[PDB]
Amino acid sequence: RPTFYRQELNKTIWEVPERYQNLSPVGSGAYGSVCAAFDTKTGHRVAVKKLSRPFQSIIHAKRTYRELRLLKHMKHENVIGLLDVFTPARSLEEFNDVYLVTHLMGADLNNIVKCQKLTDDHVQFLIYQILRGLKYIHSADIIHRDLKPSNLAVNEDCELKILDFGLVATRWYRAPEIMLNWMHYNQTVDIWSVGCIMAELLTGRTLFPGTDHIDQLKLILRLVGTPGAELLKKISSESARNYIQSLAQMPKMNFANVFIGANPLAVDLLEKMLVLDSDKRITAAQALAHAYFAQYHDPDDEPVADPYDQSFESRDLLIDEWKSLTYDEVISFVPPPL
Ligand SMILES: Nc1c(C(=O)NCc2ccc(C(=O)N[C@@H](CCC3CCCCC3)C(=O)NCc3ccncc3)cc2)cnn1-c1ccccc1
Repeated sequence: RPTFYRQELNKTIWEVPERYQNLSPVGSGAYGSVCAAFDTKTGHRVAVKKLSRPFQSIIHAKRTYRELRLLKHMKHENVIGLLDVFTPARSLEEFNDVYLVTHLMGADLNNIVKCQKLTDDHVQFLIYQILRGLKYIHSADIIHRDLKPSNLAVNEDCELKILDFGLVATRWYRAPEIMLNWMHYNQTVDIWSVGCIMAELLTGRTLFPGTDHIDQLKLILRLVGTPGAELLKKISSESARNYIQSLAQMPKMNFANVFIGANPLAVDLLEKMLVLDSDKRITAAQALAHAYFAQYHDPDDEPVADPYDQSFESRDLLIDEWKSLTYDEVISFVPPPL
């Protein structure tokens, strides 16, 4: 058990092993309570996240457990990974704080798109990496559900990782089938988000900047057109079905006339991602084989994930139970090799 030291960073206490030096807060809140730090074991910059009030309620406790289970699972070049997880607590009794250590990324894609206009080469490589990360996440029956430019981070080498900073509107990147509340949705909600992201990388503009869930739905249908009988037949919600069918019909736009001057291959992939019918939307694994990625695509180098035990998601437990389970996960953690 290493030696810890204490300090106070922007109205927050931090008790970290001495191996982590020069803690410097980052993102002024956008990422949570996160410090850049120098890791003396590796000689690399890292990010250290202190969980806020991790065991305040059953719901915080379950969220804390979930985040640690997800981070301990992710072992892929295009998904954030756990370098370390620690607590200053010597016992389960004293256990009240959780610190997660990850790679420090250079910039989020929101800052990249807002600051820079991207080339087709850079779009190919960034979307290839998102899809490669998604293939991996999806193979474990994990759905991100929150994909947006601020949840993607890039290094100066253009190496991309998928993250989720939690709480640029999520709304703008969200699949129409999980816009009005209901349970008919698959992993391809994430492929819709990737389409919205790729559009914004290609054009410099939010594709669908809805002011609310109704506006958002109107902006989507204006590009992809109102559903035919085929898709209408699969909408269980009378109230959603009444809303959609209450709209004046709208044709599917020719995407080549919307994304004028884009690589036609980019336009073809976008057509395959921004399909209203989530049963007909391209999967991550399918998208990686698209002729848009010919330069990057290597079927022997697009790994899937080990299975992930999500069975806790259905469980209703007490704070102290979720806390004990989280403590177990802290103790059993095996760092990745240096
Ligand atoms: N700010 C940072 C860091 C940093 O902050 N690292 C710590 C960290 C800890 C956890 C997570 C995280 O993603 N936790 C994910 C789980 C893993 C996911 C699972 C799905 C697939 C993706 C991975 C998570 O549960 N969130 C909490 C949450 C999500 C949704 N609703 C509510 C709460 C991300 C980062 C590193 N680099 N940078 C950086 C620096 C400069 C510019 C841009 C970025």
